[PDB]
This record gives sequence, structure tokens and C-alpha cells, in this order.
Amino acid sequence: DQFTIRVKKYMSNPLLRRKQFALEILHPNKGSVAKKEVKERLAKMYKLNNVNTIVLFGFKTLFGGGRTKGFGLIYKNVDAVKKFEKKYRLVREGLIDKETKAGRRASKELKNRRKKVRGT
Amino acid sequence: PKSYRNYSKTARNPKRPFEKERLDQELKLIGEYGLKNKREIWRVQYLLAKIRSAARYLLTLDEKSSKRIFQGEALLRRMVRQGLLGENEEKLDYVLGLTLPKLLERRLQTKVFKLGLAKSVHHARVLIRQRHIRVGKQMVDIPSFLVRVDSEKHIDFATTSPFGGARPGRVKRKSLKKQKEKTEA
Amino acid sequence: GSGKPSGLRAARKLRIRRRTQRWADKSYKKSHLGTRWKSNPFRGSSHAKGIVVEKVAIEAKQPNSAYRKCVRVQLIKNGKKITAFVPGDGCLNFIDENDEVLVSGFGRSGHSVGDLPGVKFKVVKVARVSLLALFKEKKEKPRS
Amino acid sequence: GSLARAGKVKNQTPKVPKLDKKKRLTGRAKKRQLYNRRFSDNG
RNA sequence: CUUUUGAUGUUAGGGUAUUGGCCUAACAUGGCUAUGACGGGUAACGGGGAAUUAGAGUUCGAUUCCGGAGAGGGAGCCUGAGAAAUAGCUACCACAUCUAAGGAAGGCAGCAGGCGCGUAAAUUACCCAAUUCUAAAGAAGAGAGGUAGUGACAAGAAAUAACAAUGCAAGGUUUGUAUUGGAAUGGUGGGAAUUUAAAACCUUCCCAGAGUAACAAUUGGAGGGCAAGUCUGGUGCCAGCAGCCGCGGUAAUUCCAGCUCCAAUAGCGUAUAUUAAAAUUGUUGCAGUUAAAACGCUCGUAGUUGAAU
Ligand SMILES: [Mg+2]
Ligand SMILES: [Mg+2]
Ligand SMILES: [Mg+2]
Ligand SMILES: [Mg+2]
Ligand SMILES: [Mg+2]
Ligand SMILES: [Mg+2]
Ligand SMILES: [Mg+2]
Ligand SMILES: [Mg+2]
Ligand SMILES: [Mg+2]
Ligand SMILES: [Mg+2]
Ligand SMILES: [Mg+2]
Ligand SMILES: [Mg+2]
Ligand SMILES: [Mg+2]
Ligand SMILES: [Mg+2]
Ligand SMILES: [Mg+2]
Ligand SMILES: [Mg+2]
Ligand SMILES: [Mg+2]
Ligand SMILES: [Mg+2]
Ligand SMILES: [Mg+2]
Ligand SMILES: [Mg+2]
Ligand SMILES: [Mg+2]
Ligand SMILES: [Mg+2]
Ligand SMILES: [Mg+2]
Ligand SMILES: [Mg+2]
Repeated sequence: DQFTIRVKKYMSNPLLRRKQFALEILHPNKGSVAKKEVKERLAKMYKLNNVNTIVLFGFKTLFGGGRTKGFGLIYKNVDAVKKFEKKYRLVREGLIDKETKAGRRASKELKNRRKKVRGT
Repeated sequence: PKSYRNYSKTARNPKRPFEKERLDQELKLIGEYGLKNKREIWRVQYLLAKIRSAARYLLTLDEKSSKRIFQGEALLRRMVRQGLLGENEEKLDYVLGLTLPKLLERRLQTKVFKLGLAKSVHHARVLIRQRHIRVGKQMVDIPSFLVRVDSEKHIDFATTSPFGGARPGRVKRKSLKKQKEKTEA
Repeated sequence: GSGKPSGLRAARKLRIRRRTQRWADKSYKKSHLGTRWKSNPFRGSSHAKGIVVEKVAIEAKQPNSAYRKCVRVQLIKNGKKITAFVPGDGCLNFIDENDEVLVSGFGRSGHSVGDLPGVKFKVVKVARVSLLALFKEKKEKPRS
Repeated sequence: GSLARAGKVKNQTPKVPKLDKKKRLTGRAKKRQLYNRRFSDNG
């Protein structure tokens, strides 16, 4: 709970619908803070009614504990996030999941197409 | 393809491997500044040597040649930062006059030994490796670390050490405490 | 006078003489003649694999008196027969009369070494176990 | 001649096994010890 | 040497996307060469570079980029803006697969993987997340590419204790070193936090968690060169070692051991090559009475060198 987030090279970006930033979490002594808490803090900071326009990533915890760098992304609305975030990040967040086993026996299947009028 | 992450040898070997005097000198150095190999010494020599070479090159050029003034000046500044020269001896002829002691002095372990903290050099080294010591915010667990004069004053036991205020937090002390508790109950 | 020309425009002569003369240097000749690849068992290599043909003794140079234990082996690479001295206090018997030996140089490029007359090679592995290891014995035992 | 003698002397010698020793120091510690032996108290 | 077979040129053409003996015809007799032509060799792709150098240099450069070339071997085409394409086609040669014997398809010097060759080299892994390309161009593909796996190729950092008591030691009270004993901590094991396309590592925190801290450092040496034993047994010109000189013929400081020591140390040996050491290829920078080496002598073309003004 004793952890300040200082937010660096913050950058509004209306080409996308997001605020980018780098993000340092000072948490002296009591090491490591989970993403959820950080997100909450961010929300508190920027009024930001709903928590899940925030996407955090790249949280490296640095040698010795105590500090911890990351990258914050904050979208305008969930729609925006849906539109231009890559799927993996969305999945991680928990907005969606397709657990689709396309695999790369997909590739094999594709190359097994020689003459098509094939459902099969 | 190959990666582009280029890499470099930090230490040249001797040349004449069983010269007595040199060996003795190396041993003395090891003794004084708590070093693990001759490799460390060699590394530091290399570090020194590059600088020395640069200085020599600069001196071959005349004053108010652009290169000499710029690069030489930069070198001097770097030396000053490192804690090799200071106030009196900042003229580029002086950066030649550096020896190994000058460099070893600025190793973190040596500094630690100097500024109280541990009874010995060896002790200091072990402290450093055992995750105590910090050099301005950042902990550091490599004794080699050449402390710059900007961050000499900001050396003490880290925030998270047992003897920098963050619980006995050991296999030892904690265990002892537990034992005591058990005995009590 | 110097011997050499020291003209400003002399370079041709200077180069050319050096080019011809280099070949008097023995080492240079050894490096740059093509007979290296032809007339050498290892054929420009560190080691070679040879099956053994004959466990054999070689009497030493006159002052010293020993019969040094060699192994006459046939290189698989080249079909070349060569004697290879086997180290160790009792390491002739550690090899078989037909064993796939891995043989190295002796330390002096081609040139022969020490007491031995004209054995330029040091067997240093038998059936993939290291001769040195076998000699030590605490490390390994010959698999067969 | 004789390949019979190959491995004479080694075979002859009596196998005295190693023995227990105080596990030696290594790296820095060893160096320190060496230094002490050479220069510090003897000097 | 090149020239019937275009060698060198001129003319006219043909051809090309265009120039051109590029090809044809006609006509000249040229062209290159001791400043090495033409052959031969290269264990030769070129270059950017690499190693090693005080400075010169010497060697290397298959190999991150640029260029060239090739897709078993030659040759030939089609398509197309671009191919003389090879996961296009035709043919032959050389390999080789299926076949009901009629035919048919095939080309890893793409990625893995296998046999062979060999001294000599990793997984038939996961993914398009990043970097890019292609497309009807966010949204699909990509063994391009990336991520892990194997990996002592190299490269970097760095544990294997430290500290304090007495006991013992030496020094002019302090350093050093045998008993104890509380502190420190990685490693290792398990959870998370994070990381990531998903994992794994990294780091991070929390539980576990050293005293013979068995969580056990090796490698190669101890005559010299060369740092370190004329310590103990064994062998007895044998076995062996020894890069070199040498050691061994019953005191071996050299063999085989044990102990002790020394070096470098998570590395350390051996081999082959290479650079330096090599002013032992000498431009800097060698030597030539006698050590290797002044042509028997002079003339002489190229070559190099050339008074002053
Ligand atoms: Mg800790
Ligand atoms: Mg004609
Ligand atoms: Mg070639
Ligand atoms: Mg190349
Ligand atoms: Mg080749
Ligand atoms: Mg092939
Ligand atoms: Mg083709
Ligand atoms: Mg293919
Ligand atoms: Mg073909
Ligand atoms: Mg392959
Ligand atoms: Mg290999
Ligand atoms: Mg992409
Ligand atoms: Mg690839
Ligand atoms: Mg000596
Ligand atoms: Mg040897
Ligand atoms: Mg004896
Ligand atoms: Mg011995
Ligand atoms: Mg050389
Ligand atoms: Mg030189
Ligand atoms: Mg000479
Ligand atoms: Mg003479
Ligand atoms: Mg004469
Ligand atoms: Mg003339
Ligand atoms: Mg003149």
C-alpha cells in the first residue's frame, strides 16, 4: 500500500484514442505490486470511472527491489481498446478470449488443398 | 543471421607468465584490495591502459588542435568524475601518472572498507555480494563497481538489509527467533 | 651504399626481390608450397582417425636407451600408414590390435620429437575414450 | 623386442590411497591466505 | 601469345531496350607482351572487415551488410515490368521414388531431420507478438523473422565465505593462525508478482534453506628455461618422462606414486594452423674478408639514380 507511481514521458495521442506513458512504481521496502492495484491507482489519479481502459505492460522490477518500471496505455473508452489493441493484450486484460487451436497443422491442412471443391 | 550484439575482451593476459617481481606485485595488490584473481588486476590494467594510450595519443598532438582540446578535455572530465584526479592534477600529462592503486581505490569494496561499514576488505566484499550496500537508491552486488565522486557520499547499507533496517530477515536470525518462541511456548 | 635500391620510384624492384626471396625462408615455404596437402598424412588437420595395424616397439636415439611403444596405424581419411607413439607408463596394452584410434601431432608440426626417431604422432583417444583418462584410471575405463 | 614390459613400473608401485585433508580454500580466500603467508606477518 | 573457329581495326548491315565482333558480309593486318602477355596453381568468390602489430606490417575474411554467382550436371525455353527462374517448364547426362509394369513425379546450397563423409558442428520444437515483406493491404499468410531447446565456440559479471572471542604464533601492544558461535548470504527446493504470442529464464517478494558451510575446485606443473621440493617410499639405461637441454645404469629434486608447494582458476591442458616474439624476409630495418652470401670479367637494354644554375 505504500507505493507511489510516478508517470513519465506521458503522451496524449488522439491519432489512436490513448494516453501513453512510462510508469515507475516506487515501493520502497515492501517489494512488488500487482497490476490490479496499479490500475486502480491510475484510475484514482485520472478520475477515470472504469478501470479497464487501462492497459499496463512491460513491468520490469529492477535490481534490488524498491523501484519497478513499466508502460502504461490508457484508452478513451473500451470500444477504442477493442478497436486498436492487439488481441493478445486484450486477452491478457480479460476483455475477450478465443482459445482457438488453429495451430500450425493449419499450414499442413492448407497445403493438403490440391484440387478444391472441398469442404473436405 | 548472426546477432549484432557486439562483445569485447575486457582483460589482456601478461606476456611473460612467470616473471617473479610482477607476480609479487600482483599478489600484493590482491592482498591490499581484496581481489579474487589476477584477472581482476588485469582487467583494471586494461581499463587504465586504454585511458593511458588515449592520453599519449593526445599528447602527440599539439594544443589548440581541435581533437586534442575536445577529446583530451573529455578524457580529463571522465577521469575527474571517476575520482582519479580531482582539483590539483587535471592537465592531461597527469592522467598518464595514474597507477593501479588509484583505480583500485575507487572500487566499491575499497570505498566500503574506507567509509567504516566493514572491519576488512574481504568483509566488505562479502557484504557487497550479500545484497547489502546501496549507492544512491540503487542496491549493488558487484564489488568491482567503480564509484564516481558524485556518488561516493551516497554509500551506505541498503534499505532492505538486516543491518539497514528491514527485519532480521535471514535464515539465521529469523530461525533463532523462531526457536526462542518455541522454547517460550 | 645499402645493397637495396632506395629510389623514390624503386618500388617494383623492392617488391619483386622480396617476393622471390621469401621462398628462402623455410617456414614460409612450408606454409605456402602446395606439397603440404599432398605430402602430409593429416592433410592439413589437427588430428586424424586411424585403425591400428601393429603394436610395435621403436628403439630410442643413441644416448638414451629405451624401446618406445608405438602403434602403426592406418588413417581412415587418407589410407596412410603412420607410427604414433602412445604415452603413459603402460598404455600400449590399453589399446587393442585393431581399435579406432584418434591420433594428434606430437607438438612440433611435422618435425619429430625427443628420443624417438621419425614418429611424429601421438595417439590420444581409443574407442572414443581418452588415453589420458585411461592412464589416470580414476576417470575412465576402456569400453568394448 | 618386448611389448611385454609395457606397464611395468606403474604396476610395481604400491597403491597408497590419497587421505583426508582440510577442504582447501578457493578464489579470494586462498589469495588472501597466500598474501598472509608471503608479506603481512612475515615481512 | 592472339588471328581458318572475330584476334585488332574500318565500312555496311543484322540483332539488341541501347552501345558495341554482339553477329553477318566485305576490306585491312592488326592487338597484347620482360611495367610479365599467354599459360599453370590457389586447400580464391570480391569488398565492408578479422586477428595480431609501438610504428611499420603479416595472416585471415565460407560466415551479421553490399555485390557476384549457383540451385545435382550442362543446355534450352514460356510467363512476365523484371527470370535464361529452378519449391516454373523442355531435353540430355548422373543419381534416384512410386507403379497393378501400361506409365507417373523428382531435385534441402529454404527450415528442421536423416545417412554419408569426416578431427569437425544443435530441435523433425512454439509463434507471427516484435522486425519486415507480399495480398483484393489493420484483420491473411511468411521455417523471411522472432521465442525457447541443445550449446564450456567465443564474450562479460561473479559464489565456494565473512566476522568476533579465547587458545597458539611471531613482530615492534598489533597482525597472523587452532578451538569454539552467533550474524550474513546466495545456491538448491516450492509458491506467487511480473515476464512472454503462450511458457521458460531474468529480476522481485514470501515460505522453505549451510558448519566437515560433504553446497567437498579443478587443470597442469615443482632440474633449468619458468613460479614452485636436492620432501617420503617404489623402479634401476627397464618402465617411463622430457616442446628444448636433459632425467633413469639402486640418494632419480625429471620416471611411478603419496605428501607439501607454485601458476592460472570455473576454468586449465594437448594438437594443427596463424600473428607477435622474427631487425629470422629487413620500406622503416638484416647480412655478404673469414660465419649462408659480391656474378670470373667487362660491355649493355629496360629499370633505378642523376652536378650547379
Ligand atoms: Mg533479500
Ligand atoms: Mg567476317
Ligand atoms: Mg573456390
Ligand atoms: Mg566474405
Ligand atoms: Mg571451400
Ligand atoms: Mg546437393
Ligand atoms: Mg535453371
Ligand atoms: Mg527445395
Ligand atoms: Mg534438374
Ligand atoms: Mg537442412
Ligand atoms: Mg564443435
Ligand atoms: Mg506483423
Ligand atoms: Mg531462420
Ligand atoms: Mg625457479
Ligand atoms: Mg608435454
Ligand atoms: Mg626418492
Ligand atoms: Mg612427483
Ligand atoms: Mg612471425
Ligand atoms: Mg618488430
Ligand atoms: Mg641475419
Ligand atoms: Mg663464406
Ligand atoms: Mg668479384
Ligand atoms: Mg640504361
Ligand atoms: Mg638538381
